Amino acid sequence: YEHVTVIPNTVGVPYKTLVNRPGYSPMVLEMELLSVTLEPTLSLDYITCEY
Amino acid sequence: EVPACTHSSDFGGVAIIKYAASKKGKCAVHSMTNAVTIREAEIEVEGNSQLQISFSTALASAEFRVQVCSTQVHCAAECHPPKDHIVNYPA
Amino acid sequence: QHTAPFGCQIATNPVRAVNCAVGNMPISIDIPEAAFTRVVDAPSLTDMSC
Repeated sequence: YEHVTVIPNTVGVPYKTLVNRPGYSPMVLEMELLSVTLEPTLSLDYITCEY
Repeated sequence: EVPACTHSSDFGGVAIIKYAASKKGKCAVHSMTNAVTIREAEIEVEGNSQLQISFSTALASAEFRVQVCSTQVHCAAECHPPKDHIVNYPA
Repeated sequence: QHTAPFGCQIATNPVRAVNCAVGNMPISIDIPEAAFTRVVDAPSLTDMSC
């Protein structure tokens, strides 16, 4: 059974969802975001230092 | 009480029926509605207990009567559509 | 790390934006049928007070 849910992009807050499959007893799932990582694709132009 | 139902070609519905029996014996299970079909032909009863039955239906909103032994019970079910549009077995 | 909006935490090696409180996130969970129990087979509750 596929369960689709939307939670806010907030780390550290637990969110509870009710899974109700018709004909079957309800199920409660607790979801919490531990980390949200955004890694950009980099291309090194040059490096600068002391001359 | 219908905790789970999915309207498909196979028995995609689960039903729990509570009862109060006079004595220990075998009782026949049959759907009095021509749209719903029960997998169980006969079950065992005792007194103050329950029974789990598998059922198949096509309707989304299914209100059907189940004849356990000689007494009838009304079942309320809100069945959901299945994941597959085409099946590999007839119904 | 100190100037970015939405409370962004900046990490290095590789460089990345960590825990940026912006927008929402959809999550799809395909729970197997073995984890489910029928309403009829589940214990029913009566006479409830809160």
